[PDB]
Amino acid sequence: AKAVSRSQRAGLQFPVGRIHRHLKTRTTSHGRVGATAAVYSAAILEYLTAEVLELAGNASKDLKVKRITPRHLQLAIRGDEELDSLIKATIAGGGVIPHIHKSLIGK
Amino acid sequence: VSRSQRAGLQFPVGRIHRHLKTRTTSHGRVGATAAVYSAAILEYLTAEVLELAGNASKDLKVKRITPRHLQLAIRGDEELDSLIKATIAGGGVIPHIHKSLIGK
Amino acid sequence: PHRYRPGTVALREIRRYQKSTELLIRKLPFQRLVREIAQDFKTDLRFQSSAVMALQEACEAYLVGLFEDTNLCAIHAKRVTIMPKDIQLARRIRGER
Amino acid sequence: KPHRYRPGTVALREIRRYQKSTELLIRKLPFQRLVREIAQDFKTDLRFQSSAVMALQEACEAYLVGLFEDTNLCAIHAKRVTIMPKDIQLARRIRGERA
Amino acid sequence: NIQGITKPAIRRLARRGGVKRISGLIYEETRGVLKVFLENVIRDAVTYTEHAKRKTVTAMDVVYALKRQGRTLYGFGG
Amino acid sequence: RKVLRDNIQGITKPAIRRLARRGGVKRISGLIYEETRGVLKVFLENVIRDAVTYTEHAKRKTVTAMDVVYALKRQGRTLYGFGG
Amino acid sequence: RSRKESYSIYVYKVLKQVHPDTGISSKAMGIMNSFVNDIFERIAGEASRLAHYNKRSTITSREIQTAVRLLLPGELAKHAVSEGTKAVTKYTSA
Amino acid sequence: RKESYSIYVYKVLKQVHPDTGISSKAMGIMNSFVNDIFERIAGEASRLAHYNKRSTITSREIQTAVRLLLPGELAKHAVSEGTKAVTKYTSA
DNA sequence: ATCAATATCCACCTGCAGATTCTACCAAAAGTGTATTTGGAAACTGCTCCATCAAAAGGCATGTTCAGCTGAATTCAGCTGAACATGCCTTTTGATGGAGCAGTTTCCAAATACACTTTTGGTAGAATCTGCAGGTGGATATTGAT
DNA sequence: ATCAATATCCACCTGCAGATTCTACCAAAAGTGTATTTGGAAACTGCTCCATCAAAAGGCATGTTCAGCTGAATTCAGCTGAACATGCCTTTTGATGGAGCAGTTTCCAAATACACTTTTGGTAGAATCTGCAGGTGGATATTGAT
Repeated sequence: AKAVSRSQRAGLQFPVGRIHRHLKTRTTSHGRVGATAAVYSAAILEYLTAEVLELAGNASKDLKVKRITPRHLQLAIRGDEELDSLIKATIAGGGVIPHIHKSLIGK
Repeated sequence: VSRSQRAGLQFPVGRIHRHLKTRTTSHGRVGATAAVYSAAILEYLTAEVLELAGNASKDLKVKRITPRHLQLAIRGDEELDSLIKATIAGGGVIPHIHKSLIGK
Repeated sequence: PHRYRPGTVALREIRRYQKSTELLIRKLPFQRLVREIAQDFKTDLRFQSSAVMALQEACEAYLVGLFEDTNLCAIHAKRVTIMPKDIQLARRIRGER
Repeated sequence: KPHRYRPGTVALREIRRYQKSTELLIRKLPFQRLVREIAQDFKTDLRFQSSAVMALQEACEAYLVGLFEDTNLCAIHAKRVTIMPKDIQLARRIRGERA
Repeated sequence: NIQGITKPAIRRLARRGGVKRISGLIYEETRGVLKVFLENVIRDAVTYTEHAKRKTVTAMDVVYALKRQGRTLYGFGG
Repeated sequence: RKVLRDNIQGITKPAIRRLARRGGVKRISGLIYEETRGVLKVFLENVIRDAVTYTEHAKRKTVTAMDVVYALKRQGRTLYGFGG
Repeated sequence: RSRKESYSIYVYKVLKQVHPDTGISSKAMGIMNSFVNDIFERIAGEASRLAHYNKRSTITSREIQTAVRLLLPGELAKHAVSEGTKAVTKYTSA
Repeated sequence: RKESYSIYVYKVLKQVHPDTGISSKAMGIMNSFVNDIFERIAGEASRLAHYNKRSTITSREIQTAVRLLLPGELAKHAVSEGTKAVTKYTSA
């Protein structure tokens, strides 16, 4: 019989197989990893990647450019209440969200 | 003849090794001496806290170390305070009032 | 009759309460609140007595710590009264907001 | 005239200028040299991948900029506009970097 | 229920925290903060309960939830 | 090679101003520049000391960007975009 | 020779999916890789612990699901759970 | 039934302070303490081996993990205790 | 500051009960001894990639001046938040009996790890493609003097 | 007001640094088939959890009175921003040598995996005993006021 990738079998773009392997080389000791744990896991990584790329891409549109740069990722992430909370990492290249307090503004 | 006794420690080298196996990873192998070293360290740090805590109970004139003492020993030591930013339940806080609030 | 100047009994309460270690919220009102809150996530739940006790401990730790930082923001603004704008600032530098 | 911008006007231009850009703000060579002085005083005879020195500058600037925002909130709260070292210490304490 | 957390109690807490004079608006403010705190901790605890198919939130479920919020608590099983 | 000293002054008054500009700071008291340099050295030390500990443990002589990335994660200042 | 695995292929695929016109610079892809590995670790981390607390040698889709409820906030969690349940059921059916 | 470090904590107490006893609430804190540090060390040591593509957690990982976790004087003395316990164990 | 009178606090003893410590045996693990198994040491070696050097040019750091406006004093009164002695309602606490339900079991299917033998999907450089950095120039603001 | 004087735009423009696509082995994902657990699934069994009751004793809520704090206003010394002149030292373009990382092997020391034999650590009663929380009475600290 002919090979069908587990990714395909799951309707996913992310690599179920490679993720299953990465999961085995983690935990615990006599740690078993279920068949579907890899599939469920690929689905969320893929979903989250989609959610971030969607927002970054809109950013680069508002800026009249074709290519997503780290700035764009930073705007997308800081802009979204959900993602800003999930991702309190530091985006290299990011910059900050332009913002100035009122009491500094010229009276 | 137990490994703890062999290594010169009160803490249980054997139970620690079995704890380390069931950590990491899927092909996890655990060296003989890692169990001992780990055990040596939990015992050292335990000795260090209990030392200072005992002091805090002698200076308060009591025989039994309570969580209050553990809190005073820890917060009163620069290194232990740095390493333990847990919450000692029933520990209270170090008494301390800011100058500008004191009544002149 | 005998009156104490404002701030005097206040400082006695600080000294008194920084000395003791009991919980300072009443036990039953607290537990009632915990259960009411937990009811919005799962229904008909039981709690270990020690779990209610962990919450109240974690919780009073938390609030007390935060009052210290709030007080520091207040002193920084040359006041002595803490106001909610001090709690806000404190919670913000902490990244809870 | 000769023309002088009033105090605080060029400052606001620079805030906008820099919040808009994303390039590193510290000069590359002096910084690398600082990273070497510090590692040197920790373990002699050490080398650095170029991207290791870069990772450090990214993180440091990220750090200092983030700190100045907190410092700046302490300043406004004290009803000022100028940041002072007193503010930095308050920001840093509350973050529990010194406690 | 949140109002059952009384002004005097909140005054006591502040006192331990080193506070000498308290504005009248702090009381309402604190309740809201304390409610956000318990909401976040319980939600995690109950998530740990359900996964265990239990109907009882244990002290370990709470310790675990707390450890996740980086508010580690010593004295209840870890 | 050549002795390295006083490199903290390599972080000029002008660079610190730019950083405070991105921080949205409008006026800067004169005492900030020296305060800042000191904060930065405490930060840089702690991170470099950890990176180097990962370097020595791997018996390498080269601090890798991976070492710095791990060192930063230890301290809760995760960096994206150097992880190789 | 010697080769590092990446996620760039799959990030690039998902990209075409959402914004078919848009491209991603190299540095930006490097961040997305850090982003994916990061999350993957947090999930596996949490799922590992969950299994430990329940005396369970194995990690199943049910762990991963709880791991995701604990890590993702609000609306992100709800959508992620659907997407993963969906993929899992469609994987067992297929 | 639950393993505890209660026994071994009490033993250590009598060595440093044979006069003092320990209340149970406080003994529960020492437990939390030992578990926490154990988890922190163990976690760091695996990560270490993992970064360096290894499978076995040797005392070399535990020692480095300690350098990374403990603040300084605490790290010296702990390393001392460590290398002390490990040599004496391999002599006997 | 002494001269008052409240009221707080601090030491020194005091007596039981609620916890602590000390005592009594049954298993789940810790300690052996044997037989593989395996990983990560040691040893060459190919070959990125890091330290160093040179050199020229211009982007920036530095130092000065000069004065605008900000921070830090100082004074004021309105009014908020402390103290308090009053009044009662809700928390505490302590058995009590009933029961939900965590936590042990003792099984068999479902699910999972192995262990081989094809069979692709990905990766590392090649080969092509092109967004956009960084340069210009006048609309269009934005500021600040009069 | 309304002009200067500069700063900020926003567009159009082009070759190249940096993407997107083009090929070529290799590690690894996928197909089997067989060996082994797992974590479920009923069935109970104690054990803590909720729900009563039913009081006294706090501890909270309430209304007064006013001290004293915060905030508003006013003033001014001088700190810090802006601009300008100056010229250093960072940046950027190459090359070179060689340190040292990383890819291969070959393989003893060290680790696992049994399979038993002993030992300890966890329970659950037994046996003290620490200190809580309660007296007295003796200075202390606080606040009104010759």
